[PDB]
Amino acid sequence: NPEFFLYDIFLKFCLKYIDGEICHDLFLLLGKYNILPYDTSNDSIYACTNIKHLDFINPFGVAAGFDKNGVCIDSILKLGFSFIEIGTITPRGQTGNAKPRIFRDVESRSIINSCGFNNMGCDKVTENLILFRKRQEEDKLLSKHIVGVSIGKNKDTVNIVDDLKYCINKIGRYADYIAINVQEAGKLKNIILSVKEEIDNLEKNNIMNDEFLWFNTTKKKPLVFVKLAPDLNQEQKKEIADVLLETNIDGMIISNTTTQINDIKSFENKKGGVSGAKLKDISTKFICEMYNYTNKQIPIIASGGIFSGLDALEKIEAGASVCQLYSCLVFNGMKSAVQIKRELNHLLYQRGYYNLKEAIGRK
Ligand SMILES: Cc1cc2nc3c(=O)[nH]c(=O)nc-3n(C[C@H](O)[C@H](O)[C@H](O)COP(=O)(O)O)c2cc1C
Ligand SMILES: Cc1cc(N[C@H]2CCc3ccc(Br)cc3C2)n2nc(C(C)(F)F)nc2n1
Ligand SMILES: CCCCCCCCCCCC[N+](C)(C)[O-]
Ligand SMILES: O=C(O)c1cc(=O)[nH]c(=O)[nH]1
Repeated sequence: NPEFFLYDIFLKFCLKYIDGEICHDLFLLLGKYNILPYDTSNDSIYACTNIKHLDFINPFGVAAGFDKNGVCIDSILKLGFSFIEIGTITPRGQTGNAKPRIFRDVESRSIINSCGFNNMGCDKVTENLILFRKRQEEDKLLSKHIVGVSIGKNKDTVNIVDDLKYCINKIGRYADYIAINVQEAGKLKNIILSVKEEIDNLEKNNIMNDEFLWFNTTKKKPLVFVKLAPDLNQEQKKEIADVLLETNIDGMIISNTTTQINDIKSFENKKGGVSGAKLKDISTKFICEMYNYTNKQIPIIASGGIFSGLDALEKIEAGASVCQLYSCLVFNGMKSAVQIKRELNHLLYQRGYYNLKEAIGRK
């Protein structure tokens, strides 16, 4: 379509000449003004998926760090994504590290960043999410679309559990799921359990029925996911895997950015974590490991170097039930969701899968 094509041209221009974070904020602004294209197509009923009772109309969403402050949830979802993870948010606002703090490498389709958890803080973002939830009631294209919220600690926190607790008390009512982003097995167990308790306490301390308590999509309490970084050793992964089973966690997001990459020349003297195509193989391997160490009792959300339908099926066959995009949107533009959904549908057919669910963990 011409709407997608025109923006993809503008994107490639922007990619060549303009600073990354400036580009990002610009396009976010365009989304806020609601002048980005829509994908109004019906998603294949065979590519639908779920994390327990949380149902996704298709297997592609947008990862955390893209719309940190939830300023244009509508427009991003309407590009064809089934869900978005806003945040990571913190209890108080943070400016993050010094700019410029994000850099791309087009030929390797990789990104490096050291943002330092810049965000408007839980109060403001909660206000933004509420406004979205009200629009969602009115907007036909937002029905059954999921919004998760990634929460983290402040830069100089007094207590991590209390930081996450503050966020949950503020924004939990409006979230379909919560992503814990922070890592010793002992500390993690405490963190995970406190989060579950505080979510359960929202149900308790309210006199309203669920239909009027959970102002979200599921009309139930938010699930609890945890997001893991790829830079762990095997003993660390096994220990974590146990805690996630002990705590009965609803899902795990595999994975965040890596520091193990150094063969990107333009990133030679650059500081931060890498994402994009170079993270793909590392991330896929991580999924297989945690899918095994866990005995497949914890659903997985895939993240890392997913650009194509082919890339998607790898993550799924490794154990993932859903996929998150970020770098793809930077390098492929507005068509990312429309394209990847089409490719995965073709692939699931040619490979002789009846539906997507059948392909999870096959390899
Ligand atoms: C600029 C930037 C900001 C990010 N911010 C967050 C964040 O706030 N919270 C989080 O969990 N992950 C964050 N991430 C990691 C992404 O959510 C994602 O896990 C990672 O980029 C791998 O996906 P990709 O290879 O498709 O880009 C960020 C990544 C980038 C590049
Ligand atoms: C040219 C261009 C663009 C870009 N993001 C865009 C992607 C496409 C898109 C679509 C809808 C909405 Br709403 C928002 C955005 C943000 N980025 N992001 C970075 C980085 C590495 F994060 F800095 N560089 C970029 N360069
Ligand atoms: C030279 C500028 C290139 C961008 C093209 C701008 C026109 C796009 C119009 C999209 C319509 C938005 N929508 C779907 C909400 O109507
Ligand atoms: O905000 C950031 O700097 C950030 C957070 C995160 O979780 N992952 C990442 O790569 N960057």
